[PDB]
Amino acid sequence: TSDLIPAPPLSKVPLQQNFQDNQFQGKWYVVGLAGNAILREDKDPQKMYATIYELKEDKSYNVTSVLFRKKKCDYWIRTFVPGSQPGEFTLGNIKSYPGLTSYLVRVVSTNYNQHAMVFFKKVSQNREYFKITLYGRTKELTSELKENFIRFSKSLGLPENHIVFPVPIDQCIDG
Ligand SMILES: O=C(N[C@@H](CO)C(=O)O)c1cccc(O)c1O
Ligand SMILES: O=C(O)c1cccc(O)c1O
Ligand SMILES: O=C(O)c1cccc(O)c1O
Ligand code: NA
Repeated sequence: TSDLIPAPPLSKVPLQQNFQDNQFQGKWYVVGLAGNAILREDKDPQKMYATIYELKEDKSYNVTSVLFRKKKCDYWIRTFVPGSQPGEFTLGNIKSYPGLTSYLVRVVSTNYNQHAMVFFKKVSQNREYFKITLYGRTKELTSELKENFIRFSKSLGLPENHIVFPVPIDQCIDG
């Protein structure tokens, strides 16, 4: 059994105009996490992790997430293949992910040098998951940018306790 808030129609998820894939390269800090499978948990509040976007020759991203767990750095690697329009992506080598039938990425907004919002949607074991990452070039962002991320997360149907801001750490995500 699993109950999920439904994934929003793509109509409610903006696309960043004139997406410069080269300027989106590099390290982003996950300053905000929201989604139908994300839950606030004050026992072990979630530690901040980072995701690095590196373009290849074929303009796909090698996407490496690095995070700190069990006293070690875990490295989660996958490829984002360019999608229907610039700033939109799909997951490469989907068959290597057991249960995974669908994966969409959409860069909602960014200024490239400070902040970014990315929308993800996946269907795994037939369950439709979606999430929104508040990307920060640094570990801290303005309260306006954070409130806008709360604003946008709610516009897609998520309640407050499904919107989390991971606490900054220094292990692994530097550098
Ligand atoms: O909600 C997600 N994942 C949770 C459970 O699958 C998680 O926290 O791992 C989730 C949703 C869209 C895309 C993803 O990469 C993703 O991990
Ligand atoms: O499980 C996670 O926390 C996670 C981290 C980075 C990237 C992902 O897709 C994840 O599901
Ligand atoms: O949990 C996973 O293994 C997973 C698989 C495919 C894509 C993801 O984002 C994942 O977190
Ligand atoms: Na991420």
